[PDB]
Amino acid sequence: SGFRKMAFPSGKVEGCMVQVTCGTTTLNGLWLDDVVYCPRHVICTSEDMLNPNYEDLLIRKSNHNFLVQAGNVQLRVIGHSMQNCVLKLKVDTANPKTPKYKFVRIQPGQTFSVLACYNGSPSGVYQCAMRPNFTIKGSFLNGSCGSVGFNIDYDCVSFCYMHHMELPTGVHAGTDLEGNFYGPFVDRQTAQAAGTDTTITVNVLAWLYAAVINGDRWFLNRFTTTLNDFNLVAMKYNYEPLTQDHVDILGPLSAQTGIAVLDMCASLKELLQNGMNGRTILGSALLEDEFTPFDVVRQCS
Amino acid sequence: SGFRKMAFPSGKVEGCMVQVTCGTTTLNGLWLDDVVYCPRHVICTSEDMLNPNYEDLLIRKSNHNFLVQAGNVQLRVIGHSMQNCVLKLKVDTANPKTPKYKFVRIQPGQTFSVLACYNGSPSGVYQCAMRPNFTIKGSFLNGSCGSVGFNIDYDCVSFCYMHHMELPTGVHAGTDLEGNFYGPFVDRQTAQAAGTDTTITVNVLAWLYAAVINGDRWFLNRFTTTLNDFNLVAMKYNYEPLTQDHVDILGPLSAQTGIAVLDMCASLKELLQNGMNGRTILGSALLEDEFTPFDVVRQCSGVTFQ
Ligand SMILES: CC(=O)CCn1nc(Br)c(Br)n1
Ligand SMILES: [Cl-]
Ligand code: NA
Repeated sequence: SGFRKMAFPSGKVEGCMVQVTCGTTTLNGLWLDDVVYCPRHVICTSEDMLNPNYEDLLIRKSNHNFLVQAGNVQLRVIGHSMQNCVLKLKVDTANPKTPKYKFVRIQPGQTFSVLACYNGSPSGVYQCAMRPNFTIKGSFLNGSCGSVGFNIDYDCVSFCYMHHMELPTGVHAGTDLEGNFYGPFVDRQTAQAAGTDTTITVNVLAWLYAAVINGDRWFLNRFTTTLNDFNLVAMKYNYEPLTQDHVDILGPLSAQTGIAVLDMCASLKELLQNGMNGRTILGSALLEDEFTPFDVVRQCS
Repeated sequence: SGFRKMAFPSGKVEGCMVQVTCGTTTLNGLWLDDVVYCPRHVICTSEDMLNPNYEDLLIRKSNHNFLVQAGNVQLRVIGHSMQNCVLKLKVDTANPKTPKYKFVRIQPGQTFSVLACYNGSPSGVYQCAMRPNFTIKGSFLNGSCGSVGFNIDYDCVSFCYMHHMELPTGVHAGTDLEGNFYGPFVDRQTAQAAGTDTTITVNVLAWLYAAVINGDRWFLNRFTTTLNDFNLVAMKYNYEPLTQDHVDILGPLSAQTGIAVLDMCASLKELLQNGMNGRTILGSALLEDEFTPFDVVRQCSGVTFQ
């Protein structure tokens, strides 16, 4: 029993973190096989921030302009290329600690673990979710660029996020490991702003199912709802639309608990209307939206 | 910017987790140098657990009754003995992945990372506090016994917790790595209950400082207070007493933010007496008490553990 925001064990990623230095700029790189991946803005100078021409900046660099340090050891860079917003440095050593891995681009609502790193050394691990507005609510200080987000399903590490920047509201933006940004953001210091964020409805419902599995029923009610009436209500609270995909995804949790998905939607509608009236659900006084249906089944059962 | 509940990187501990089987019971062990540590209740049938005589039960086991697997390699157990509530299995090979480590016993209010494991395989990591009532609010399913809690200082892993049991309220009880229980619990299937818990005041204050550092300031006010006045309020709200050592420990955060501790206590007093009035602090509608002052400084300073 219990229910915690749980990260994946970080060891397989720890063995891949390196330091990348270019000029006066140092950030983190991810070393897999004989390639080190890092944000391409490592090659920017203080004059390049607003409108960098990365192709022009990169053609001026030699392999030996990139200093890559793995623990106490310099790696030799023997080649470089840019893919979208990530730099791929070929090095003359395959990482002996390379796990089974893949690169996966995730959708809003998906969760993943973040290994926060500074100067190529891991600092901490925490759990995040891709918000509907394509930002993440992380904990990142200067020097954290190049820290990565990942899942570990069955000893295979799926890398899904690399950290590039902090937006003025204090939330964070980055790319997949093919260097494509999540959301409308760009690696320039021109004014950009996240969209208004919304609550991840399918995740709140999953977490309510978690509460029932762990023995709490106080928030249920005798009512049901149509899917369309639910969405009409929930969007007035800045909740994401719930789709038939989401209803299908919640099938397993509905079968385990005996509570139909649209009945749980009626409970959520009432909670939005009433608040919690001094009670808690799984130890929270707010509705939690950073647990996916998959997360709940893996942690509970 | 940002503030998250954050665990230490778990890699150094993952390389120490093994699977320990005795009879029909499989659980987790911690493999350090040439010894595997695990809960002594691994040797009990469900009959035994009602009223175990552990010395008696262990007499009948040979080394070969202890099946230990490190990944896909079996380890050869060559000796066995108990220390308090932990079983120590001497094996024929030192763990080549043994980190620099120490066994430490933590105080209530202190935090640590838990590496939750099943069948010797790490499955998740999360951050816990030792509660005033000596339980932890963990997340554990059957098979998680022997999972461990730890902190990292430099390159040194300080092991402080080994999981033994779940209490009826769904919270968790365990030992230090020398087998001494945290709290008034015994490793036996008998009636046991968590005592009434209290809130860790110094940690709430730490978290309010974290909030201010992150720009969440609506709860600040013009007032200050005294230790004696505040502690009367804390007692009334089932908060732990604030001592002078607590105030000293928060000294750095007081100097950095410009909010004296008793200045911040006046904020906390008003929050206790009046609630949050529909507002949140660092995204929470509850007052969070599982970040220590050290946690807040570290996360707001980027300390690392390569
Ligand atoms: C010093 C910083 O703020 C980080 C460097 N950086 N360059 C770009 Br272009 C971006 Br986005 N971030
Ligand atoms: Cl996805
Ligand atoms: Na004040």
